[PDB]
Amino acid sequence: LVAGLTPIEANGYLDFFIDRPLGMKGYILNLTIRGQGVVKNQGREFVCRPGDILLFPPGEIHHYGRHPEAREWYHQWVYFRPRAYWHEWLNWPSIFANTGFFRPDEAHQPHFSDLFGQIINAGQGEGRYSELLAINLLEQLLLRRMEAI
Amino acid sequence: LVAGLTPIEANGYLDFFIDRPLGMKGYILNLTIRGQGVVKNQGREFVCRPGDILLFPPGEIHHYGRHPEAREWYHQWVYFRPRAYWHEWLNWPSIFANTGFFRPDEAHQPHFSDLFGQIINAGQGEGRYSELLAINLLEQLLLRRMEAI
Repeated sequence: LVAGLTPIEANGYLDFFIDRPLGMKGYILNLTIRGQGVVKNQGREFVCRPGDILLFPPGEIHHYGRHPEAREWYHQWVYFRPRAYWHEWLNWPSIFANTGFFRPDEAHQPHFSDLFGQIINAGQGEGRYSELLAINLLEQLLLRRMEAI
Repeated sequence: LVAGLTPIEANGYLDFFIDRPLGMKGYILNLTIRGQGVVKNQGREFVCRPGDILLFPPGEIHHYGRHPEAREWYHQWVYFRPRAYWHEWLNWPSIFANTGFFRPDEAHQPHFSDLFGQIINAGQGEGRYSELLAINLLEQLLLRRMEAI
């Protein structure tokens, strides 16, 4: 767990498109908080809105940025190599290829972007056991997803 | 994780002393919430106060009840067989024999009896994956203990 938040601003610093066509060895959950995002894949084009958590399993093409009509795309991301049991709570409904999708119900959403947010901090924390809490919260989050669906 | 809360009331229903002189195969964290408790062991006698979380490792003699001058001793308890890594966050300062001891600082206490409480509910919940959240929260709790000391 190394996690963080990326503030894409139109015409700003990191306003480039991340483009990892052959993926990574680790899972990446992506949660839009501000602006719209545009996850692209083989000619297709989804479009995230805030409150959306997308799953990018090992090997998935990573290609997304700010959707051309959006003024930005702030989003927290968490990169991780999953715990043993975790595997089961990682079969998520795709949109195209095996890029997972979530989008809580009005009531569940705040706590999810809130529980997700808690992960980022933990993981980016100058602390002793803080790497584990991130892992632990990353755990709690997924569990939460189940009890939801 | 099977957990619960036990409301000892003077002269009431369960106002008897639990007496397992040869312990159990599982760990038991004990958190006083109301009244005073009296953990006894080989002629000795500690005395818990609310906010106290005590550890009872496998094999520990379990013998405690309502301290004779207290009107009750409400306390949540959580019985569990620890996860692999967990082992490390379970060396706790004793009082007598290897009965662990905690007692947060004013600020940490509420969230701990609050995070502990969350475990009880989860575990006693009529739910799908709720047994795991209890386990997950039991995890978070211990981690919390570390970042504290």
